[PDB]
Amino acid sequence: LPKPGTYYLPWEVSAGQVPDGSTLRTFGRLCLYDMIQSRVTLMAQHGSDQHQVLVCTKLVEPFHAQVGSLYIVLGELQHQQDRGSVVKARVLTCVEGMNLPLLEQAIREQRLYKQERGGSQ
Amino acid sequence: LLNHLSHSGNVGKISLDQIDLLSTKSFPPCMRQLHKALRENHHLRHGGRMQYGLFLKGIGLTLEQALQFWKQEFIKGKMDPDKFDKGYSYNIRHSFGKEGKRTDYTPFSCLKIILSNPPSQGDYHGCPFRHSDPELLKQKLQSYKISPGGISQILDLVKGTHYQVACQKYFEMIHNVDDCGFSLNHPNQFFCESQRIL
Amino acid sequence: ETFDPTELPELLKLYYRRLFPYSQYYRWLNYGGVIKNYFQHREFSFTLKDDIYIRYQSFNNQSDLEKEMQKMNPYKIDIGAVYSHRPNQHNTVKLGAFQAQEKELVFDIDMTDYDDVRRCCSSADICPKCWTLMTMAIRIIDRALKEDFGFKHRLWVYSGRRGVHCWVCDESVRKLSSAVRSGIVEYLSLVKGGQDVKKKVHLSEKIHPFIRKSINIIKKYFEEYALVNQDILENKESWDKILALVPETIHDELQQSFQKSHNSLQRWEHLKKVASRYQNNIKNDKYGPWLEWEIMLQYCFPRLDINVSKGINHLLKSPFSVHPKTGRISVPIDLQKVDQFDPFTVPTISFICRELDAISTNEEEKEENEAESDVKHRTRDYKKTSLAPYVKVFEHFLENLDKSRKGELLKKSDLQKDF
Amino acid sequence: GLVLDPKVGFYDKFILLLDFNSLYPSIIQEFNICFTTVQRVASEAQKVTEDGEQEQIPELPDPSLEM
DNA sequence: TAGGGTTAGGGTTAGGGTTA
Repeated sequence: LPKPGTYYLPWEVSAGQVPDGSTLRTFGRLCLYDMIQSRVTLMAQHGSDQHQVLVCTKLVEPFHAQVGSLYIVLGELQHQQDRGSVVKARVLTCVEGMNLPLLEQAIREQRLYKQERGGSQ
Repeated sequence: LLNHLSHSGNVGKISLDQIDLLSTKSFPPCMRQLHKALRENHHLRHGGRMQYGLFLKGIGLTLEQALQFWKQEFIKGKMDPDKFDKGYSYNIRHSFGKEGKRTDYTPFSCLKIILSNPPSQGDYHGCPFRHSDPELLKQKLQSYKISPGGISQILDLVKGTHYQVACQKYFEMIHNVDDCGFSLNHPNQFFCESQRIL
Repeated sequence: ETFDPTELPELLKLYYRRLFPYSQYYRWLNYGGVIKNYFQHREFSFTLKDDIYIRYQSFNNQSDLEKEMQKMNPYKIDIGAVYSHRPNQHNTVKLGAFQAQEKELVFDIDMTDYDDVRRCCSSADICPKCWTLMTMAIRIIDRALKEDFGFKHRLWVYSGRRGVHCWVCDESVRKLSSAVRSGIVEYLSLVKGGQDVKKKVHLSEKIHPFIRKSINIIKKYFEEYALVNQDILENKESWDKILALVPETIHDELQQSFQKSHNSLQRWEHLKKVASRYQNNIKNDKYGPWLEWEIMLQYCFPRLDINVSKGINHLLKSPFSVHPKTGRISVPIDLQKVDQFDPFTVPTISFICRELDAISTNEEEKEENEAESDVKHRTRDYKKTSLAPYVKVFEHFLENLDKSRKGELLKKSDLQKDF
Repeated sequence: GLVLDPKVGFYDKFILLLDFNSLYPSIIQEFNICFTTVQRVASEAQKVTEDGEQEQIPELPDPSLEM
């Protein structure tokens, strides 16, 4: 059995605020599909800032690509020497039309409740 | 167009005692030697064992019938029933895809068997037309009462590396049919045509 | 003392607790961690009591491996191939994307595959006289690998009962496909044919350099062993089955010569003279001009099995195992002292356990009041045992591999202009 | 319960039919079948673990034992 | 003389340790 997948907004993982080898699930919008090297570069906006996450895909071929669309990625993170941070994909589904603010508020509320229950112990 | 380019053995149940007569009648040469060795020594190694099991599965033998057949022919080999259940029936269960991954396996083709792993000492798998001595092949043909003209034709076909044509000639001689009329590619074809003749 | 199957499990637990060389074993498997998680993606297959078969047991780290080994206490240890994902989570990835990637090239030699030729023992029995068979087989295969292909690192392991295994562990070989390994095994195989075939060699006038080297390095051993020890040409049925290997044109003459002769030496000399006479008098014969050479190869060459090397996900016994029939521990065989390797002198599990008891007896008055961890205690434990030469040979091989890694990284530094 | 398979045939003449009385009670009386007089140390047919097709039926209790 | 019919209802158990 594997470890569970905790949610993480793109900008935190972009800054490397998670330990190496952790399992995380995040979101973003695809920007490029490097065919030969099996690499995916998705992007997510934050005000005037744009953040990039590198996704290895060696475990989900065959895989259709939808340029300029949202995605959900779940897997493990490995801190490479030069490439930086890349997530090893285990499941990679596509969702469209789902509004970000509801999701962001949802994880914020869940984190708040978890911390509140953590105040008794 | 892609669909067009993309390309585009279930005989009824049989008993457990007619196998000897069918073998003396319906087994092609590429497996008659294996059957004879199994009936003589009551023991066989992996290469012959999977081939024989796949063939018997492909000619209408149930899981229970095959289990009884294997347990009988291996009790004749002086084993222990507990050891049989632990090893041999245990292997046979996944040989038919009863449990485990259950990926059901199709029987080996004639071409694959002829071009399979070359048998060594202590092994009998493989068609005699490819992996047997000419003198032993002639002796075994004479044991099947093959006419001298048929023997010469079989030898010439073997020299020409036309093993399938030699199998066709053997089928025609044993079944007393002037022409087989069907190209041989798989032992299931041979057995089904023999059953149709019967 | 005679090994008994009713006393093994406690000795096995003690061995796994104390003497198993975990440090060196991990050092070999880890390969220095040049590739991320190379060791973490290995497949293991134990075999617990009551002959229950399990597999796909990865290990996160060396300490976890030690703990699981101590808890589980299995019988047989095996090594698989390296996959793209952790084997213990093989059901967590889509089917078809979990494929074997690399494994070490191996060969196997079965002593029992020579029954029709050998006569010293019967079935599963061994004698010191027949050990020369696998000795010369080892020499032939090792020389061929070292010279023809130039593979650097080799490690020979004695299985324990009747076999010896080859563990090629170089770098540019682990990445080979199945076809290349099949070609290797085909090129290294000469004894061809099934049960129905009598003659195992069909050689033309031309002789390959490999065959020439083999026949040159095989003469110095064939004479003594074959003529004196086994005495192939002793009885009537002996030369009766011998003459099946030669054309019938001289069968009666050779039979009469054998009848006249008294010992196998005279019969062999007469066979040599007759063969030499026939070579000068060759008249429309499909047979090769090397009757003596081909019979020596037929009764003397080793026999491999293509199935154990063709597969890439196949399994084979790991070294330092414990055979459940004789208790002899599988140990490496020194390359420079192969001729002085008696199979019967290899230490057994019962003898090594009594040695451990005597070691504790000595420790009762030699080593006292030590506040060390289990690492140093077990280090001195297997130092004091009879396995010291074997672990020393293993360490020397590991040092050779480490020196090779140092050389390759220095070459990479030279190429990359990083000094 | 065992079904008998005697010589197979058809006979249209007189057939005489008989039946024993209290077969199991007679067996118990003759051989002294009781919990306090029967031990379970054998290897006959019934009570053994699944190790093969052989198990344990208790043998005949000794008639010389206490009734 | 004022609601219909009013009825209590499914409420167990199933087995890892496997390859061509």
